[PDB]
Amino acid sequence: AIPRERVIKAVNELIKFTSKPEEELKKDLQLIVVNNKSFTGTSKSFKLKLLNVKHSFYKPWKEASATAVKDFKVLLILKDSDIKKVSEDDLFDQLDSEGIKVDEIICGKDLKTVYKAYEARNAFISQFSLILADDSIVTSLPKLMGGKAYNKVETTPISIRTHANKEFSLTTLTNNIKKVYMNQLPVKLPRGTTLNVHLGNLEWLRPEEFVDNVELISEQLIKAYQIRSIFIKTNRSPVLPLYYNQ
Amino acid sequence: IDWFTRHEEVMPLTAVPEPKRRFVPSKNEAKRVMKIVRAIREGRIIPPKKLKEMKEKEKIENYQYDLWG
Amino acid sequence: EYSGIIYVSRLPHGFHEKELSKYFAQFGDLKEVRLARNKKTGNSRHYGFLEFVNKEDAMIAQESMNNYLLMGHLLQVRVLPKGAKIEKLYKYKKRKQLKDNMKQKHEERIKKLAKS
Amino acid sequence: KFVRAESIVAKTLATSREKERIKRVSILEDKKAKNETQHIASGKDFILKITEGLIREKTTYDGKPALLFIVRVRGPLAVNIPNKAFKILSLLRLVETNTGVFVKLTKNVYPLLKVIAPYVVIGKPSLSSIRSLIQKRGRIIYKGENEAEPHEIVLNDNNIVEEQLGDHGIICVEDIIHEIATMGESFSVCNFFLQPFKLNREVSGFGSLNRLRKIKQREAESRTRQFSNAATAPVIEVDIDSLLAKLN
Amino acid sequence: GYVVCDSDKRFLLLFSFLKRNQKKKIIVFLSSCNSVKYYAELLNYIDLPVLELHGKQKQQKRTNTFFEFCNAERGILICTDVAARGLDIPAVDWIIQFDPPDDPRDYIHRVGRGKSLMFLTPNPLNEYEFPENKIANVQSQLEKLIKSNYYLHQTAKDGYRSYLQAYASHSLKTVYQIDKLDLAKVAKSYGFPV
Amino acid sequence: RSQSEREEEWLEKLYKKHGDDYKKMFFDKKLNIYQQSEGDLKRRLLRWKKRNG
Amino acid sequence: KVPPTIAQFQYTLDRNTAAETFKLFNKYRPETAAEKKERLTKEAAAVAEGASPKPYAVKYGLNHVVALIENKKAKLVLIANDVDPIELVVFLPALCKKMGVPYAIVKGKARLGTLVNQKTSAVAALTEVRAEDEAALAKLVSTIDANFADKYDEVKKHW
RNA sequence: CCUUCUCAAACAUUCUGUUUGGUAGUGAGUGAUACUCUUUGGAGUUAACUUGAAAUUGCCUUAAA
Repeated sequence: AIPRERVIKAVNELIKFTSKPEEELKKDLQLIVVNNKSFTGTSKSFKLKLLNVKHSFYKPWKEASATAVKDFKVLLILKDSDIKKVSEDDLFDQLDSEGIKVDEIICGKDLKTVYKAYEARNAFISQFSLILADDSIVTSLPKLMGGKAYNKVETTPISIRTHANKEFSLTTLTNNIKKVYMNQLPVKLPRGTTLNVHLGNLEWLRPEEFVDNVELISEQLIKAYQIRSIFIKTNRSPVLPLYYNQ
Repeated sequence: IDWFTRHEEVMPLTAVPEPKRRFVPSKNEAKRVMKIVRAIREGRIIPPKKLKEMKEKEKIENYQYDLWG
Repeated sequence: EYSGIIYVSRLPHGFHEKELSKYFAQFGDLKEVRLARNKKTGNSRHYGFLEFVNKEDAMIAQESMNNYLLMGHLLQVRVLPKGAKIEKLYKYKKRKQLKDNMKQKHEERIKKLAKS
Repeated sequence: KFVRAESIVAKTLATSREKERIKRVSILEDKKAKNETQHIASGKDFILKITEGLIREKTTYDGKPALLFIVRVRGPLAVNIPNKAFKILSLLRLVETNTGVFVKLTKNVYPLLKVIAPYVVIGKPSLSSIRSLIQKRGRIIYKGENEAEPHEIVLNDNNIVEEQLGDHGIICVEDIIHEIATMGESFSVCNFFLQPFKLNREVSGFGSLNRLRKIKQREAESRTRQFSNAATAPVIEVDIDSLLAKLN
Repeated sequence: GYVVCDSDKRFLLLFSFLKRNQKKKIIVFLSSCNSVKYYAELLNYIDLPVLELHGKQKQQKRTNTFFEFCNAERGILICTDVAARGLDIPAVDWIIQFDPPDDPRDYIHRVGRGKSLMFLTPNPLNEYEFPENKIANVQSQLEKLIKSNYYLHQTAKDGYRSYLQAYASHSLKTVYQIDKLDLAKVAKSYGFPV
Repeated sequence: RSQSEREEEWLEKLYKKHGDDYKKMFFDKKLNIYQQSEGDLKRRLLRWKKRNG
Repeated sequence: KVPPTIAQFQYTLDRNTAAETFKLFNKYRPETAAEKKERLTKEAAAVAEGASPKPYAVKYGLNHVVALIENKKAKLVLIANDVDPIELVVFLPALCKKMGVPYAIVKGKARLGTLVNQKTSAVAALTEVRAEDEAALAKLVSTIDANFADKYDEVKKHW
């Protein structure tokens, strides 16, 4: 386990480096780079490790996207069974009770007929930020929503359990979407050794809370993976050695 | 020599306002339904689901009657 | 003037040298065909060259396929000027001793915050 | 005759689905048989039934040997079958469309059954459908007068039954039906004795009604047969009994 | 002092500069009192809390609601050149004029009491930069929206008919009807320029 | 002269949803389908409030 | 001898482009008299006991099309060459060229009639489209402008 | 003128949780310092952005006639 105090000396000296006399991303993007003796080297996965986080950075990301130029929007990809079954009003009635809001639910059909053009698909996908996807069709998507949409960590979808033991229920999705939203952070898995965790918005993450997020991630990485070196980095800063495995 | 048409046009040739009839869903069909509502209110017309039920009882009872006595 | 090598461009996704050789055999005897692919992954950059042995037969094809709409997007095709041969479109497909240096590199790296 | 450029790409891209489709299945059941589950989709045998409101009762498959009758269908549109499916359809000699055969379903048979699923339709038949198939269609490749055997002609007799098989107790054509409906030991010999069943095609013509009945029935295949294209695609079973009324 | 932009994205740039700047008392100056019906009606319907001042409304209706801005802290009003003349609030920092003003000569004189920029394709202070791929992609949202309500279609129309009349009824030799109408319709987002 | 059954039932939907916010009522899409003005909707509601509450 | 505005027809759209035009246009059939009637009886049976967006179709009246070009609302316009009074449609390719609306002379008037629930149509146009076929429509616009317009720029000349 | 892997398991149930496994891409181009590796050959990687589906060459048969 890592000390809390090196991370505090890591984050606040980057608060120094961000307080200097593109800028929407360079100042704002807290990311942390993780190295391994060969992450998943031989197979090109696209899963997102949903790292459990104590305090959300998405309800944070909810606000500052209204003050900044780009609207943070949430997608749900469903199969055919549910879209004929469920409306946004049922989602809105049981998620605004928190205050989270699904903007658009999209069938598997709609990815292949009404956004099949590469131009319109890039126009459709690049708007959204939280791409969620129901599990039945999660495994069909890189034919559907393109390869360009999997270059990011936003636009790559998240598999989410919507079936209450083999049958769909709305109750199952409604508390699970909150589970991914406020408690979870994605990170992808390249078959390289380098991996970053784009932790999020530097305008948010009051840096005592931010250290709580960083240390909790380092728990779920060292247990799940062998690791070599860990670095925190505001976007192309000097890299800061936080943890040093051998 | 395609002389006048080489200078390609910009605004349409009119300036007429476009009516509200080209937006909210159309009166004509809405009037026509209301008449077919009226006729089934008077019962001149059967709905198509019961016409299958008129054809379900019918058309199986075929060749099922006495012809000599 | 015009020469024998052709510039078939704007090719549909899923249309390779074989089908390029097969379909353009229909016009006559065809010299040699490639298609330009990405080196890293064996997929096409959607423009390719072929040559007929008859310089007559080339501009037959160009006057038949210059704007020929083909499953999504029309093929743009070009005869070429004299010389300027087909060249180089290879058929690509989908292709504690350390601990000494990392102990060196962990200590070297701390100088950088002191640098800035 | 001349080939339009529309064709050769559509044929390319459809088979290069099937070249990708069976590759994944051939990798999977390799890892199912060799038992190296670290990353698989599913870990068991799936057989789904589609009958009638359009029910989809997915089932498991135990080791219990069952009897399947398989009809060759001509699907899909632009698919030159690859080498891996030329073989199975030739080993079942289902190379003619609208031709059927009974086979036995084991756990040796089921993995190869996921190969040919888009090219045929399968299912469990009934005894009536067992019986009314054979005594109404039946070919026997047997010697003619002296030279010409391959007149396959007809299950005319019960003493031709004495002739070729005979010594396995195979005495009459009704006795053959005992060897198929019940898994007998000489089941494969009598299965090798009745080589096709030349079923008729349903639409069977051009014309006024025939164009329409073709169109109305062609969409009916698109509901009663779905093409899963999945790694752990189920094997889809239809009712044979209602199908043979359409085919006899 | 100014921002050089083409007529397509003039409005689209403005919606960017409003959303990024949502804390400051800022004023836009537009020409027609008919027009700021339009740009007010969008922004309350694409959900920016804007304010609206124009000749086509009553006096104390104009005044008491203008009074709300003057005692405010955060928001934004849209007004004409004419109705805001003589009544400058010192509590302001951004004066962005979208149009060439009514009097171009006497316009500089009304500054000096408030930072300024304008918008011009062919037509003291400096300019600003703009990174071109940052403008909001609401034109997809708007074109559906300009076709769906007819009230918003009518007010788009009057916001266009009255925009160009005022553009012709102006002083300067520069600002005289050279501009192509394919792109000013896109500032109000049409397929065809009415 | 009275109002039709559909018209009355449609006005019930509008009144229970908004109340007396005619601006919201005409910018509404789901209930007010035919994009009628403020003056049209309020007039018909006044007639509705005479026969009913 | 033919005066250039006549025999601006007969230099029609070719085999493959015409096939692809109908591949688009046959998607956008007007709802036929029988289909429309049964839909309204479905509406009668449903709405009397216990929402829809504007549906796209081809536009097919000569007056309606001559309205739509110069409105401007038309995107693609198909024009039959065989017309009993030819003078009915001779101005129409020039009108499209002047207003900048992409047009194509199709071959066969009954061929237009098939897609439109009529005997003959003389002119057919597609004003608006569903989102999925938008890119396909605009591609066909470029396909027609390359094949029809750019090849026959000299169609305004030569007797 | 083809139309694309629409869920498997395990444990625990509250009317669904927990856990594991399953996804091999249109192309081109720009580009922010870092990570590993072996060996100077470059390999695998790590923000972000552009683009009409763009482009001028890296060594089976009745879907018959």
